[PDB]
Amino acid sequence: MKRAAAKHLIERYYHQLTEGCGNEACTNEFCASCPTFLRMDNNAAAIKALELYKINAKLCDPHP
Ligand SMILES: [Zn+2]
Repeated sequence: MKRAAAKHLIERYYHQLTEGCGNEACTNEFCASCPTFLRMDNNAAAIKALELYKINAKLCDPHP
């Protein structure tokens, strides 16, 4: 029943709030490493990970 693909998708949103997406040039309010980000808790980052997940908002995919 554990959806690994879904859990990691949520973890990419969670990573997006906690650590960001690495790039300096990101203008996403729902994302760290962006000027528009306010420092939230990891509990709040996981809550907002689920919010952005279910609505399928602007996710920053890791593309080297
Ligand atoms: Zn970003």
